[PDB]
Amino acid sequence: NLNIVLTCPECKVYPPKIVERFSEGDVVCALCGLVLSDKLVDTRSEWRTFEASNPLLDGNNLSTRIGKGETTDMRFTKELNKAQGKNVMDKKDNEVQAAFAKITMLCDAAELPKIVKDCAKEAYKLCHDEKTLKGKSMESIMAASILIGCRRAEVARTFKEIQSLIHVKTKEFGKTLNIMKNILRGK
Amino acid sequence: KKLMAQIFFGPTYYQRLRHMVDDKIHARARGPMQVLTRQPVEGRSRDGG
Amino acid sequence: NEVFSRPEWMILTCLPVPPPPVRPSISFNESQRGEDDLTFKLADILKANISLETLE
Ligand SMILES: [Zn+2]
Repeated sequence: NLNIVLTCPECKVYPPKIVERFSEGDVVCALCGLVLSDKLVDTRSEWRTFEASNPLLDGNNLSTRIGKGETTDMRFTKELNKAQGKNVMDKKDNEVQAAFAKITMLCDAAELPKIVKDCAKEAYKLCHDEKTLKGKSMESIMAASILIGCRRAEVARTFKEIQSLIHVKTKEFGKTLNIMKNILRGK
Repeated sequence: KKLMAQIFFGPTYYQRLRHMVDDKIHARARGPMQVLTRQPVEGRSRDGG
Repeated sequence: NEVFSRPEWMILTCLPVPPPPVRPSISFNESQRGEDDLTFKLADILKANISLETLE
């Protein structure tokens, strides 16, 4: 069983903040005024662009994509770009990826905001799974991720106008407006 | 008392360059170490070695 | 040496996995992962290894 603690030991209080210090470190209690380890872990010093990754759906890896001017890829580029293009057929690779790439195309075109524009696309990936009367049409639940995506600020909507844009503003929009109300009340 | 050698005296334009001592007096005595190496950190803004 | 080095071992059959201290984590924000590079390639090794066992 994982128990992790910094209790002073000498005068257990159970328990109090011990300081993070500024230079010395080690979190000496303002009570027994002793030590605990040496710290030595700077969290401020995260991996910058100069390795860090902020994944929202599963876990990102990447493959190939060679372009370093050392030795020309030519023959080998097509050797590996074909070989990685064969692998994205093994276990239902398409679906989430297709959804998120088509998602960034429909929003960028209407210039939807990234901070909350991307937020609704996470909601779609939660809505594409779970099986609650979706009567899924792809376009339908996309108008939910077009509404919550515009919820950042009224960037493009005026959500009704973006509804009046393109296709399917009626009964199929109704199925979707309901799905969002059910997802919001879902703890 | 007078000075036995007369001196070269007069105005001359001087610039005040940046990099002032107070902006450079780093001194550490054991502190925050890196995660990967457990070796002291770099830069004086992080209180490094 | 026959004991410490056989030629049959220049070829990798079984690959050792380096622990978390070689390849640390923690990020910049504090609500997401923030992983290491080695881990990425180890995941790439695994996918490439799994899809192979799949076909055979
Ligand atoms: Zn104490």
